[PDB]
Amino acid sequence: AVKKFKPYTPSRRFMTVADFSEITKTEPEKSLVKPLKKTGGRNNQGRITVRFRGGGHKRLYRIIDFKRWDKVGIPAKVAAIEYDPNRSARIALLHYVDGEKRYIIAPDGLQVGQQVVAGPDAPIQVGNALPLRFIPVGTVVHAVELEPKKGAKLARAAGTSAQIQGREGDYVILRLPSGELRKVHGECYATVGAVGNADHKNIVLGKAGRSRWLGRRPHVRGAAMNPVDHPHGGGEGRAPRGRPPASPWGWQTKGLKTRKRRKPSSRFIIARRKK
Amino acid sequence: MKRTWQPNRRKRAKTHGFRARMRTPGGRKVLKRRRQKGRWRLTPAVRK
RNA sequence: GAGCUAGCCCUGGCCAGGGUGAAGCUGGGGUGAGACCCAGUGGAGGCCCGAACCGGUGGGGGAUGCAAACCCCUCGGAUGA
RNA sequence: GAAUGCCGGCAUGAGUAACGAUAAAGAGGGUGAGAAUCCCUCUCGCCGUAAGCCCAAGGGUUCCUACGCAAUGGUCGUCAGCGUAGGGUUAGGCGGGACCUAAGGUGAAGCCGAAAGGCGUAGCCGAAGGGCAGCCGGUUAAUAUUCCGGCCCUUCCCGCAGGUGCGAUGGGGGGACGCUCUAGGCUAGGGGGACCGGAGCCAUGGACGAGCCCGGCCAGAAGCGCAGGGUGGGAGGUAGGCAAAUCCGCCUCCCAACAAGCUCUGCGUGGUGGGGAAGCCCGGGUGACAACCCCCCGAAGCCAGGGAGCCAAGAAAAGCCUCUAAGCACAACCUGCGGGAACCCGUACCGCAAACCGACACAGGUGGGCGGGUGCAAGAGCACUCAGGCGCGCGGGAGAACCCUCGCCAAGGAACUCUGCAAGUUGGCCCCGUAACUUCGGGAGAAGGGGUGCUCCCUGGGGUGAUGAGCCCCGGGGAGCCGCAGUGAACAGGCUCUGGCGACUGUUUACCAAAAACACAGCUCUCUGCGAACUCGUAAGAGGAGGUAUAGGGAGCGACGCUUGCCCGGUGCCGGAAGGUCAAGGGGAGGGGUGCAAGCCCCGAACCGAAGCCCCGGUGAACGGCGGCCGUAACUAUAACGGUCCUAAGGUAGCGAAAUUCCUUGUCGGGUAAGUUCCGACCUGCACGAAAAGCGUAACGACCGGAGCGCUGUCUCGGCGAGGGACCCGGUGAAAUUGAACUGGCCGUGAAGAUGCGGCCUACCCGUGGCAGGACGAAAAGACCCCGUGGAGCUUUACUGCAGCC
RNA sequence: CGAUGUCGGCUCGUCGCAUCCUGGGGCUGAAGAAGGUCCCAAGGGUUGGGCUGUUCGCCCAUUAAAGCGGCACGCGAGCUG
RNA sequence: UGGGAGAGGGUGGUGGAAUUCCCGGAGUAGCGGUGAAAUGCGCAGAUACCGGGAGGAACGCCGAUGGCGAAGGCAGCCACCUGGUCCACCCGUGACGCUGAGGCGCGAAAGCGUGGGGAGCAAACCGGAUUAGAUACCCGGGUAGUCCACGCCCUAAACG
RNA sequence: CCGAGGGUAGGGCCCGUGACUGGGGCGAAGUCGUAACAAGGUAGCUGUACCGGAAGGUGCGGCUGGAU
Ligand SMILES: CC[C@H]1OC(=O)[C@H](C)[C@@H](O[C@H]2C[C@@](C)(OC)[C@@H](O)[C@H](C)O2)[C@H](C)[C@@H](O[C@@H]2O[C@H](C)C[C@H](N(C)C)[C@H]2O)[C@](C)(O)C[C@@H](C)[C@@H]2N[C@@H](COCCOC)O[C@H]([C@H]2C)[C@]1(C)O
Ligand SMILES: [K+]
Ligand SMILES: [Mg+2]
Ligand SMILES: [Mg+2]
Ligand SMILES: [Mg+2]
Ligand SMILES: [Mg+2]
Ligand SMILES: [Mg+2]
Ligand SMILES: [Mg+2]
Ligand SMILES: [Mg+2]
Ligand SMILES: [Mg+2]
Ligand SMILES: [Mg+2]
Ligand SMILES: [Mg+2]
Ligand SMILES: [Mg+2]
Ligand SMILES: [Mg+2]
Ligand SMILES: [Mg+2]
Ligand SMILES: [Mg+2]
Ligand SMILES: [Mg+2]
Ligand SMILES: [Mg+2]
Ligand SMILES: [Mg+2]
Ligand SMILES: [Mg+2]
Ligand SMILES: [Mg+2]
Ligand SMILES: [Mg+2]
Ligand SMILES: [Mg+2]
Ligand SMILES: [Mg+2]
Ligand SMILES: [Mg+2]
Ligand SMILES: [Mg+2]
Ligand SMILES: [Mg+2]
Ligand SMILES: [Mg+2]
Ligand SMILES: [Mg+2]
Ligand SMILES: [Mg+2]
Ligand SMILES: [Mg+2]
Ligand SMILES: [Mg+2]
Ligand SMILES: [Mg+2]
Ligand SMILES: [Mg+2]
Ligand SMILES: [Mg+2]
Ligand SMILES: [Mg+2]
Ligand SMILES: [Mg+2]
Ligand SMILES: [Mg+2]
Ligand SMILES: [Mg+2]
Ligand SMILES: [Mg+2]
Ligand SMILES: [Mg+2]
Ligand SMILES: [Mg+2]
Ligand SMILES: [Mg+2]
Ligand SMILES: [Mg+2]
Ligand SMILES: [Mg+2]
Ligand SMILES: [Mg+2]
Ligand SMILES: [Mg+2]
Ligand SMILES: [Mg+2]
Ligand SMILES: [Mg+2]
Ligand SMILES: [Mg+2]
Ligand SMILES: [Mg+2]
Ligand SMILES: [Mg+2]
Ligand SMILES: [Mg+2]
Ligand SMILES: [Mg+2]
Ligand SMILES: [Mg+2]
Ligand SMILES: [Mg+2]
Ligand SMILES: [Mg+2]
Ligand SMILES: [Mg+2]
Ligand SMILES: [Mg+2]
Ligand SMILES: [Mg+2]
Ligand SMILES: [Mg+2]
Ligand SMILES: [Mg+2]
Ligand SMILES: [Mg+2]
Ligand SMILES: [Mg+2]
Ligand SMILES: [Mg+2]
Ligand SMILES: [Mg+2]
Ligand SMILES: [Mg+2]
Ligand SMILES: [Mg+2]
Ligand SMILES: [Mg+2]
Ligand SMILES: [Mg+2]
Ligand SMILES: [Mg+2]
Ligand SMILES: [Mg+2]
Ligand SMILES: [Mg+2]
Ligand SMILES: [Mg+2]
Ligand SMILES: [Mg+2]
Ligand SMILES: [Mg+2]
Ligand SMILES: [Mg+2]
Ligand SMILES: [Mg+2]
Ligand SMILES: [Mg+2]
Ligand SMILES: [Mg+2]
Ligand SMILES: [Mg+2]
Ligand SMILES: [Mg+2]
Ligand SMILES: [Mg+2]
Ligand SMILES: [Mg+2]
Ligand SMILES: [Mg+2]
Ligand SMILES: [Mg+2]
Ligand SMILES: [Mg+2]
Ligand SMILES: [Mg+2]
Ligand SMILES: [Mg+2]
Ligand SMILES: [Mg+2]
Ligand SMILES: [Mg+2]
Ligand SMILES: [Mg+2]
Ligand SMILES: [Mg+2]
Ligand SMILES: [Mg+2]
Ligand SMILES: [Mg+2]
Ligand SMILES: [Mg+2]
Ligand SMILES: [Mg+2]
Ligand SMILES: [Mg+2]
Ligand SMILES: [Mg+2]
Ligand SMILES: [Mg+2]
Ligand SMILES: [Mg+2]
Ligand SMILES: [Mg+2]
Ligand SMILES: [Mg+2]
Ligand SMILES: [Mg+2]
Ligand SMILES: [Mg+2]
Ligand SMILES: [Mg+2]
Ligand SMILES: [Mg+2]
Ligand SMILES: [Mg+2]
Ligand SMILES: [Mg+2]
Ligand SMILES: [Mg+2]
Ligand SMILES: [Mg+2]
Ligand SMILES: [Mg+2]
Ligand SMILES: [Mg+2]
Ligand SMILES: [Mg+2]
Ligand SMILES: [Mg+2]
Ligand SMILES: [Mg+2]
Ligand SMILES: [Mg+2]
Ligand SMILES: [Mg+2]
Ligand SMILES: [Mg+2]
Ligand SMILES: [Mg+2]
Ligand SMILES: [Mg+2]
Ligand SMILES: [Mg+2]
Ligand SMILES: [Mg+2]
Ligand SMILES: [Mg+2]
Ligand SMILES: [Mg+2]
Ligand SMILES: [Mg+2]
Ligand SMILES: [Mg+2]
Ligand SMILES: [Mg+2]
Ligand SMILES: [Mg+2]
Ligand SMILES: [Mg+2]
Ligand SMILES: [Mg+2]
Ligand SMILES: [Mg+2]
Ligand SMILES: [Mg+2]
Ligand SMILES: [Mg+2]
Ligand SMILES: [Mg+2]
Ligand SMILES: [Mg+2]
Ligand SMILES: [Mg+2]
Ligand SMILES: [Mg+2]
Ligand SMILES: [Mg+2]
Ligand SMILES: [Mg+2]
Ligand SMILES: [Mg+2]
Ligand SMILES: [Mg+2]
Ligand SMILES: [Mg+2]
Ligand SMILES: [Mg+2]
Ligand SMILES: [Mg+2]
Ligand SMILES: [Mg+2]
Ligand SMILES: [Mg+2]
Ligand SMILES: [Mg+2]
Ligand SMILES: [Mg+2]
Ligand SMILES: [Mg+2]
Ligand SMILES: [Mg+2]
Ligand SMILES: [Mg+2]
Ligand SMILES: [Mg+2]
Ligand SMILES: [Mg+2]
Ligand SMILES: [Mg+2]
Ligand SMILES: [Mg+2]
Ligand SMILES: [Mg+2]
Ligand SMILES: [Mg+2]
Ligand SMILES: [Mg+2]
Ligand SMILES: [Mg+2]
Ligand SMILES: [Mg+2]
Ligand SMILES: [Mg+2]
Ligand SMILES: [Mg+2]
Ligand SMILES: [Mg+2]
Ligand SMILES: [Mg+2]
Ligand SMILES: [Mg+2]
Ligand SMILES: [Mg+2]
Ligand SMILES: [Mg+2]
Ligand SMILES: [Mg+2]
Ligand SMILES: [Mg+2]
Ligand SMILES: [Mg+2]
Ligand SMILES: [Mg+2]
Ligand SMILES: [Mg+2]
Ligand SMILES: [Mg+2]
Ligand SMILES: [Mg+2]
Ligand SMILES: [Mg+2]
Ligand SMILES: [Mg+2]
Ligand SMILES: [Mg+2]
Ligand SMILES: [Mg+2]
Ligand SMILES: [Mg+2]
Ligand SMILES: [Mg+2]
Ligand SMILES: [Mg+2]
Ligand SMILES: [Mg+2]
Ligand SMILES: [Mg+2]
Ligand SMILES: [Mg+2]
Ligand SMILES: [Mg+2]
Ligand SMILES: [Mg+2]
Ligand SMILES: [Mg+2]
Ligand SMILES: [Mg+2]
Ligand SMILES: [Mg+2]
Ligand SMILES: [Mg+2]
Ligand SMILES: [Mg+2]
Ligand SMILES: [Mg+2]
Ligand SMILES: [Mg+2]
Ligand SMILES: [Mg+2]
Ligand SMILES: [Mg+2]
Ligand SMILES: [Mg+2]
Ligand SMILES: [Mg+2]
Ligand SMILES: [Mg+2]
Ligand SMILES: [Mg+2]
Ligand SMILES: [Mg+2]
Ligand SMILES: [Mg+2]
Ligand SMILES: [Mg+2]
Ligand SMILES: [Mg+2]
Ligand SMILES: [Mg+2]
Ligand SMILES: [Mg+2]
Ligand SMILES: [Mg+2]
Ligand SMILES: [Mg+2]
Ligand SMILES: [Mg+2]
Ligand SMILES: [Mg+2]
Ligand SMILES: [Mg+2]
Ligand SMILES: [Mg+2]
Ligand SMILES: [Mg+2]
Ligand SMILES: [Mg+2]
Ligand SMILES: [Mg+2]
Ligand SMILES: [Mg+2]
Ligand SMILES: [Mg+2]
Ligand SMILES: [Mg+2]
Ligand SMILES: [Mg+2]
Ligand SMILES: [Mg+2]
Ligand SMILES: [Mg+2]
Ligand SMILES: [Mg+2]
Ligand SMILES: [Mg+2]
Ligand SMILES: [Mg+2]
Ligand SMILES: [Mg+2]
Ligand SMILES: [Mg+2]
Ligand SMILES: [Mg+2]
Ligand SMILES: [Mg+2]
Ligand SMILES: [Mg+2]
Ligand SMILES: [Mg+2]
Ligand SMILES: [Mg+2]
Ligand SMILES: [Mg+2]
Ligand SMILES: [Mg+2]
Ligand SMILES: [Mg+2]
Ligand SMILES: [Mg+2]
Ligand SMILES: [Mg+2]
Ligand SMILES: [Mg+2]
Ligand SMILES: [Mg+2]
Ligand SMILES: [Mg+2]
Ligand SMILES: [Mg+2]
Ligand SMILES: [Mg+2]
Ligand SMILES: [Mg+2]
Ligand SMILES: [Mg+2]
Ligand SMILES: [Mg+2]
Ligand SMILES: [Mg+2]
Ligand SMILES: [Mg+2]
Ligand SMILES: [Mg+2]
Ligand SMILES: [Mg+2]
């Protein structure tokens, strides 16, 4: 997991890459890919609305099945485990005995050639999807819907996972990857297991070009700009912030909470995130 | 060195052309003015 | 007004030749098994030398110019952000 | 009569600078009123990964011919991209359209917006991407994959034969894909041949030769051959592919498998049709019944959708094949053959440039393809040269200063100077050899060396082929030869030690700064639970992201190593259901105006009453800050120690005269003959110090210091030489500037620096080449400075307001 | 202030004399030699380096001596930067 | 061959007590702390008490002068994997033995790297007190660390 | 041809010396505290870590060479 390189260039000395061990098929399912429109950080007005985006590798989007509750009871076999450039996790190829093929994000431990299935009667086994109501308390879980039938929303990043802390009426108490304690409706589906590729965060990009390959253009510090451009702009020689550190748009960027006060979902967050 | 006028017939027609002018309210007032002035051509010539 | 310029998007194209010789793999040695070491194979890299191409470091010339930024000598990159 | 006035005319500078790359010219013969300049011939030179050829943009008749020379042409002109006229561009197959989709654009549905308009699913448009049928030669003054010839092919319509469950905008397959590296076999292209064809040639000492010189092919249907690509066959089940499905997907079984078969391309052959040199004679004719063969080299191109490896994980849609649906199965489709039909637009010419973009016939800029030969290790590098194209649209002289570009130089060798700036030196390949340090890769081409040609002899291995010859490719040893010199020309690093800064490759002020600045992997803080935060938008809607805390925003810092101390009083931010204040609103004690009154109307106390602020806490990789005086040791000096004042706390590790040190060239040491710089130390740090990070750090650097070796015209100190100018003659002929001028020196004077006033002195009239002291020389209504209740960018705890948020 | 280009260097000089040297001289606490001090004198001369942008200055090695100053802190339509 | 004892080792699972936090209730004027105090927490409702939840670390009694291991060391319970060892029978091989420079491996705690984890504890640090001072002992806080995985470090009054 | 050696260049070992700097030893009657020896007035020693004018202190683990 995570391969190193000998320092035969300045950049190889620190660069690391994934081991790609679990990957078993190296070209995507043609029936399940569609062209991804690279945005460059621009919106329909043509304006950069997220800065420092663009110019990365061409990618094809793999259609992922974030519902799984639309094929209740229909088992499937894990046919392959593949690279997906649109997310940190790996994806798994399912051959349903329907003959339908679908993609899911690969949980940790899921072995090619096993069966998976979804529904209240499903075995509490890695890769199976159940309504949260029916998963035993204490089970680690991933790809969790937030509202029933609206699609897997929580814990789909490499290595992430929620845990079931308890049950309260129609709502189960989840410990999200943030550390937040949230109530999620019991009818919401979730896949037992943690997301695989947990070594994803131990990758060292190694050089600037690697960031360029990911579609990540250079980020320029406020301090390096002029007052026209940024609160931190200007000054003769270097300058400290000289004011509470701020974004380009003037709002404070150290500590200033920004979650909407009167949001209706506050009724469902028990404890804000940890650390 | 590379100067500013790099002619391109498609670009010229799709930027200043008659149909480009008629799409937008500012563009139709250009044509309106240029008639009132009596311009011999309301629009740049481009040989297509 | 983005036919200059700046960024992004889509679709194409281009980068002589030469050098260095990563992982891996194979054989051998090593060991309880290993780690590992040796050779061969291999052909990695914002790797090296250098045209095209992209630049514009230093100096000279030019200065009612060949030119409203050019010329010469020199110099940077040249599979990559 | 003045406005650096406006328009126009004409002067001055002036027969002055210049006439646009220093690739280069000379003569002869034509033409003509006229010729350095046009035509022809011979000689000479220049480009040859181009300065040749073919496309695409753009340009728009510039193309071809005839007749012209006023202007355009930097001179000339008989010439021309100029003037006049006439002529010239031919396609089912090439390009685009009648096909497809990409970003994007537009947009029935729908959404949004005072209006204008903004969004937006399907659909539509949209190309240098996908798809699709023409190759070779000939012909014109000028077009040709277009005309003609030969041999091929496509689609549509109709018909005929055979065949089949036919039928689609619906389902499915396919199309359909990256980067690097790369196999086999071909082809393009090329080298050689003592073989084949050819008009000739024998010079000037030799050669009648296995001599020299020239050429030795191109296209081609079926078929066949070689080399590749693609592709399992069958059955049963079936709940998925939004109807259906015999297809596709999934499961099971049998058979075949690294083949074969089928199929598709490439190449070869191929009926046939073309081409065909030097030389000689006048673009042509002959050469010629031209010959058309053998060997070698050989792609980056072809087979191709080949193979392998890698991570950053690599369009779509149609054509095409398959499946069925309505409907139809006298139809329809498939296959073959036949006849018919096959439209629109482009087509001249320039196209790295005199026709494009630069006001110019402008040393600049402009995408793709071809780009031969020899040698130099390779190559598109370098020199020469083929095909082909040019000598750059002023010339002739002269042989001054001076300037440019260039060559050489005695002795010295950085003494030059801010600085080795500049220019030397070094320079390719092979081999020997190569240090500190290090992150073990590097440093490294370290440093420093030796070799390098030609001849003869012996010999090892590979490719091709046959295992052989021949050809070609890597080598090994031995003996010699010549010169000053053998990468004999051309292209091709000077090196070392030591500091600062930045880790690094990158990036930047287009047009004075490339850097130590920006970025950068990496570290930390912070926000964000998803209709996320954040951004753009009045909105709808977008981006974020078809992502989901290993994610996304923001901020600092900036590989890595070792680290990052104390202060939460103030500001910020976070937490705090109490308290205090607090607006609209609730409340209505108590008043007031008015009316005959019922009433109508106005004011209004306590009290209830949000955020915000106050208040209580937390918080530094949040904004930030991190003391003073006095005393004290058994020589002196210094002060571990003490006293006291203040603070929120009094700067810790490390570093230090520093990119920071004022005094300052601090002091001491090193280097030098001498060192305001440099390096190493000391520490009374004017005024380092820990993520505006502190201290280090291998490697990297067109960064900035210091030193040394090498070598030099940088210098002592200059000399000579070359070419392009300057100069003279012929042709063409600007410019800024200019109150007018008959425009001297000194000493004075003058608004305080006088050609112009005074006094003296000096001086015949006018030029030409030169030099720059003056004309407070030119240029630009001073950028500095001030003024203006002139302007703009920027900031904030200035004022006031607005967005946004609460 | 409708512009008088601003340090220093280089180059090129020229002038003043309050003279650094060389020439002439008086006084000396001048034995000689070598000095001191003042007077006359501007004809000529007045070095090469290290350091720093430097002028200046310090230093090395010499010298007869290593003078001071003016010329828009002489001299950028002469160069440097 | 048959047996036996054991905190010997490794992997995973899991059980209760306790501490801390958080929610709910009930309740009031103090709590805590010491030599005595102060700091601290507490009318914004603490302490004490009940129920609910979260999380981490350590395993009470058994337990001993005990057991195991070569040493360092090892203690809830369970399963798997695995080492040493003792005894009985006198069955097998027939000196196959002892030691052991180098080598290799293991090696408490602290410490280091990369992730996690973080209740209690607690270097550093802050505050209270003491004191001449108090960079200490004592008290209120408190960060690394203590815990897990992987990799290092290789020390010891590593002692009988 | 070899060849003393001379020259150019780069390495290794040793010695002497160096502004300044690090601790060490020693030195009749210096300054600061009082860490250790008694339970030395906090049992001591310890490996390590961090801190502190200084002895030392504190954490974690160990030892008794610990008083009762
Ligand atoms: C190459 C030719 C251009 O001249 C120059 O560049 C000169 C070197 C330029 O000087 C440079 C170089 C300089 C170092 O001084 C020598 C610097 O001081 C001035 C500022 O700028 C002239 C002297 C320079 O003039 C000097 O300017 C400074 C400010 C004041 C001087 N004055 C003191 C004499 C004057 O001589 C100017 C300003 O450059 C000349 C000015 C006439 C034109 N300036 C530029 C355009 O700017 C105009 C003003 O707006 C910026 O172009 C000029 C003039 C047209 C020229 C003549 O074309
Ligand atoms: K100023
Ligand atoms: Mg690595
Ligand atoms: Mg390594
Ligand atoms: Mg993987
Ligand atoms: Mg598709
Ligand atoms: Mg998008
Ligand atoms: Mg759009
Ligand atoms: Mg728009
Ligand atoms: Mg933005
Ligand atoms: Mg962007
Ligand atoms: Mg993801
Ligand atoms: Mg993945
Ligand atoms: Mg819900
Ligand atoms: Mg990382
Ligand atoms: Mg990417
Ligand atoms: Mg980034
Ligand atoms: Mg980035
Ligand atoms: Mg940045
Ligand atoms: Mg800035
Ligand atoms: Mg800036
Ligand atoms: Mg702006
Ligand atoms: Mg602003
Ligand atoms: Mg601002
Ligand atoms: Mg600022
Ligand atoms: Mg700044
Ligand atoms: Mg500053
Ligand atoms: Mg700045
Ligand atoms: Mg500030
Ligand atoms: Mg701010
Ligand atoms: Mg949260
Ligand atoms: Mg440009
Ligand atoms: Mg123009
Ligand atoms: Mg253009
Ligand atoms: Mg066009
Ligand atoms: Mg076009
Ligand atoms: Mg265009
Ligand atoms: Mg238009
Ligand atoms: Mg438009
Ligand atoms: Mg008209
Ligand atoms: Mg118009
Ligand atoms: Mg364009
Ligand atoms: Mg290249
Ligand atoms: Mg290259
Ligand atoms: Mg080489
Ligand atoms: Mg090799
Ligand atoms: Mg391999
Ligand atoms: Mg290299
Ligand atoms: Mg090299
Ligand atoms: Mg240049
Ligand atoms: Mg130079
Ligand atoms: Mg210029
Ligand atoms: Mg040039
Ligand atoms: Mg290079
Ligand atoms: Mg008047
Ligand atoms: Mg005028
Ligand atoms: Mg005027
Ligand atoms: Mg005028
Ligand atoms: Mg006028
Ligand atoms: Mg007129
Ligand atoms: Mg006029
Ligand atoms: Mg005139
Ligand atoms: Mg004249
Ligand atoms: Mg003149
Ligand atoms: Mg001129
Ligand atoms: Mg010229
Ligand atoms: Mg030239
Ligand atoms: Mg001649
Ligand atoms: Mg002639
Ligand atoms: Mg005539
Ligand atoms: Mg003529
Ligand atoms: Mg004539
Ligand atoms: Mg001619
Ligand atoms: Mg034109
Ligand atoms: Mg004419
Ligand atoms: Mg004429
Ligand atoms: Mg004429
Ligand atoms: Mg005429
Ligand atoms: Mg003319
Ligand atoms: Mg001209
Ligand atoms: Mg024509
Ligand atoms: Mg045709
Ligand atoms: Mg039609
Ligand atoms: Mg309108
Ligand atoms: Mg509209
Ligand atoms: Mg369109
Ligand atoms: Mg289209
Ligand atoms: Mg097309
Ligand atoms: Mg076609
Ligand atoms: Mg053909
Ligand atoms: Mg059929
Ligand atoms: Mg059918
Ligand atoms: Mg179909
Ligand atoms: Mg695809
Ligand atoms: Mg494509
Ligand atoms: Mg790649
Ligand atoms: Mg061929
Ligand atoms: Mg050849
Ligand atoms: Mg079915
Ligand atoms: Mg004939
Ligand atoms: Mg190519
Ligand atoms: Mg291909
Ligand atoms: Mg599409
Ligand atoms: Mg019928
Ligand atoms: Mg039509
Ligand atoms: Mg044509
Ligand atoms: Mg060119
Ligand atoms: Mg070209
Ligand atoms: Mg031309
Ligand atoms: Mg121009
Ligand atoms: Mg010309
Ligand atoms: Mg040839
Ligand atoms: Mg070569
Ligand atoms: Mg010429
Ligand atoms: Mg030329
Ligand atoms: Mg003459
Ligand atoms: Mg002359
Ligand atoms: Mg030249
Ligand atoms: Mg010579
Ligand atoms: Mg010389
Ligand atoms: Mg020298
Ligand atoms: Mg020398
Ligand atoms: Mg020097
Ligand atoms: Mg000089
Ligand atoms: Mg300089
Ligand atoms: Mg060379
Ligand atoms: Mg070495
Ligand atoms: Mg060394
Ligand atoms: Mg070194
Ligand atoms: Mg070093
Ligand atoms: Mg090394
Ligand atoms: Mg060398
Ligand atoms: Mg030799
Ligand atoms: Mg020879
Ligand atoms: Mg080189
Ligand atoms: Mg930098
Ligand atoms: Mg750098
Ligand atoms: Mg660094
Ligand atoms: Mg960095
Ligand atoms: Mg590069
Ligand atoms: Mg610039
Ligand atoms: Mg600028
Ligand atoms: Mg500019
Ligand atoms: Mg500009
Ligand atoms: Mg420049
Ligand atoms: Mg700069
Ligand atoms: Mg640079
Ligand atoms: Mg920058
Ligand atoms: Mg930066
Ligand atoms: Mg960096
Ligand atoms: Mg870092
Ligand atoms: Mg972090
Ligand atoms: Mg906005
Ligand atoms: Mg999206
Ligand atoms: Mg280090
Ligand atoms: Mg504070
Ligand atoms: Mg506070
Ligand atoms: Mg505060
Ligand atoms: Mg502040
Ligand atoms: Mg403060
Ligand atoms: Mg510290
Ligand atoms: Mg200093
Ligand atoms: Mg100092
Ligand atoms: Mg100093
Ligand atoms: Mg420093
Ligand atoms: Mg500085
Ligand atoms: Mg300072
Ligand atoms: Mg100073
Ligand atoms: Mg000094
Ligand atoms: Mg010295
Ligand atoms: Mg001092
Ligand atoms: Mg800061
Ligand atoms: Mg700072
Ligand atoms: Mg800071
Ligand atoms: Mg370094
Ligand atoms: Mg280094
Ligand atoms: Mg650099
Ligand atoms: Mg640089
Ligand atoms: Mg010279
Ligand atoms: Mg000459
Ligand atoms: Mg004459
Ligand atoms: Mg004339
Ligand atoms: Mg003329
Ligand atoms: Mg007058
Ligand atoms: Mg007059
Ligand atoms: Mg006169
Ligand atoms: Mg006066
Ligand atoms: Mg006067
Ligand atoms: Mg006069
Ligand atoms: Mg007068
Ligand atoms: Mg008069
Ligand atoms: Mg008078
Ligand atoms: Mg007078
Ligand atoms: Mg007079
Ligand atoms: Mg006179
Ligand atoms: Mg003259
Ligand atoms: Mg003058
Ligand atoms: Mg003057
Ligand atoms: Mg004047
Ligand atoms: Mg003047
Ligand atoms: Mg003047
Ligand atoms: Mg004005
Ligand atoms: Mg003014
Ligand atoms: Mg001005
Ligand atoms: Mg200014
Ligand atoms: Mg002023
Ligand atoms: Mg005022
Ligand atoms: Mg006023
Ligand atoms: Mg004002
Ligand atoms: Mg402004
Ligand atoms: Mg303003
Ligand atoms: Mg407003
Ligand atoms: Mg906000
Ligand atoms: Mg002035
Ligand atoms: Mg004027
Ligand atoms: Mg002026
Ligand atoms: Mg004398
Ligand atoms: Mg005398
Ligand atoms: Mg004199
Ligand atoms: Mg001065
Ligand atoms: Mg000085
Ligand atoms: Mg003077
Ligand atoms: Mg004066
Ligand atoms: Mg002046
Ligand atoms: Mg003065
Ligand atoms: Mg002065
Ligand atoms: Mg001056
Ligand atoms: Mg100047
Ligand atoms: Mg000057
Ligand atoms: Mg002058
Ligand atoms: Mg209270
Ligand atoms: Mg109360
Ligand atoms: Mg917890
Ligand atoms: Mg016990
Ligand atoms: Mg025991
Ligand atoms: Mg027996
Ligand atoms: Mg250990
Ligand atoms: Mg013991
Ligand atoms: Mg001798
Ligand atoms: Mg004593
Ligand atoms: Mg003690
Ligand atoms: Mg004691
Ligand atoms: Mg005590
Ligand atoms: Mg003690
Ligand atoms: Mg004690
Ligand atoms: Mg102290
Ligand atoms: Mg302590
Ligand atoms: Mg022990």
